[PDB]
Amino acid sequence: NVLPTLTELAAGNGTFTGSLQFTIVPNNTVVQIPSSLTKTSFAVYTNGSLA
Amino acid sequence: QNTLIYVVPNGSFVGSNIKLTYTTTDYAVLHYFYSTGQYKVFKTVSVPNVT
Repeated sequence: NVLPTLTELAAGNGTFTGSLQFTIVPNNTVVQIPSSLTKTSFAVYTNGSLA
Repeated sequence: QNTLIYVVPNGSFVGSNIKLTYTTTDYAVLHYFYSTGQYKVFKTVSVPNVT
């Protein structure tokens, strides 16, 4: 269990607290913007991946 | 004889609270329920977040 164990804050309360971190790891996804509307093409690698 | 009084300054009024921890006055009760976590009992009384 790499997930942290949510520890209750009080006896018979119902609130459990832990920790959750997030980051962005870039990935590859080609998006083509034609030159018919911008006079210059754009090959865009998108956001990435949420981790 | 049975009254407890908690007084807090102006800045500590929001969420001022008392936690009561009752422990057995018995050696056997401490020894036999250390693993179960039910040899001391704790509860809390706090100033409610009121509208």
